[PDB]
Amino acid sequence: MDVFLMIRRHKTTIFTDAKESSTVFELKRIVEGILKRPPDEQRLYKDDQLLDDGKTLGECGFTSQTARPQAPATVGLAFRADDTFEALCIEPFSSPPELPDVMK
Amino acid sequence: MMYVKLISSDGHEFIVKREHALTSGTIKAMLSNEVNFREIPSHVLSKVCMYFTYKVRYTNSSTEIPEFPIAPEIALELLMAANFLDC
Amino acid sequence: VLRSVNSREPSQVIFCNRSPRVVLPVWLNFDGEPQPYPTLPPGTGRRIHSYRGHLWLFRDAGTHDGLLVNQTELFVPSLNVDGQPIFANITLPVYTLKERCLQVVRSLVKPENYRRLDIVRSLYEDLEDHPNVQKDLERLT
Ligand SMILES: Cc1ncsc1-c1ccc(CNC(=O)[C@@H]2C[C@@H](O)CN2C(=O)[C@@H](NC(=O)C2COC2)C(C)(C)C)cc1
Repeated sequence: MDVFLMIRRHKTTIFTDAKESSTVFELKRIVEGILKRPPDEQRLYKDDQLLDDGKTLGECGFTSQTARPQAPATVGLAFRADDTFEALCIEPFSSPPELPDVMK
Repeated sequence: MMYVKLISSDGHEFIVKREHALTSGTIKAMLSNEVNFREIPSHVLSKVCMYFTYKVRYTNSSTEIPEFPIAPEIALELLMAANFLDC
Repeated sequence: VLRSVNSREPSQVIFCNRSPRVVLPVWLNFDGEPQPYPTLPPGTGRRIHSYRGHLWLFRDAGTHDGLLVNQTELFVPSLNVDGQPIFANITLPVYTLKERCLQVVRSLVKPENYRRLDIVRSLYEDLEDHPNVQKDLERLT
């Protein structure tokens, strides 16, 4: 089963899919082909939880009926600069304006 | 796999499959691997990207099709983007 | 042009609503006039009696948005084989993002107020030009 994801760091957001049976480490290889940083310089998160390389995406809670094409699930991403890892930082999207009066 | 980068007015960088982004004839013309959108903020362009995924997944499928969700607060700006992007 | 054929051969059909909308079935009579039939709530089914060569289409009962039946615009009952009914699976189309935004905006703004919206004149026309069966019957010709 396919799961549909947004992989997010700072002001970067990757739209992609993967198998429920695929591993965290295999998702880092996907991020490597796009952002050119190797798996050992990546940390992946679900909310505040650091994800383990050998676990499947399904085991970590990304399932086909919660990670949907029209409403994809978020995976946090952090990079290692030099010796140590940065903290997880995901910039929020902009805020919608107030509803115009005719739409209230 | 070939990806492209779509940048919102507030500087958010959305990386999506090239095939997905070609849903828009406007974006095709802007590419021919990065496009800047000076009038589309991130709360709108994120939803645009989600539509591409939805469309590619459900076009030519007999599996029941769910409704594409759009919150009231973003509907007007999203309409304007869809009209510019012809999608 | 588009009208039911007066065959008089019965054909039993299941209208199956697999959309989240309230569905209005429309039969095109022998002069091509659209005749509305009772509505179907979301997810429900009805076993109905129609005829071979008769023509049907399906809309959202509240807004008249277009819906598909067995993946296409029109449904024509055929011969029942083994006394079994014909299934008419009614579903949402994949709407363009523009048409889906128009639907949502139409559901929030009364028609008198479309002109107060801060948009180009062409989008005001697009809103006012709401879905309608007659328009589509002309198109499909
Ligand atoms: C209960 C229900 N819910 C959603 S639709 C529906 C419903 C309710 C009642 C019916 C009864 N069947 C009909 O009216 C069929 C459908 C369509 O083929 C036209 N029709 C006819 O019986 C029509 N008759 C004919 O064509 C006879 C002349 O040769 C057969 C008349 C409306 C002219 C009487 C069909 C569907």
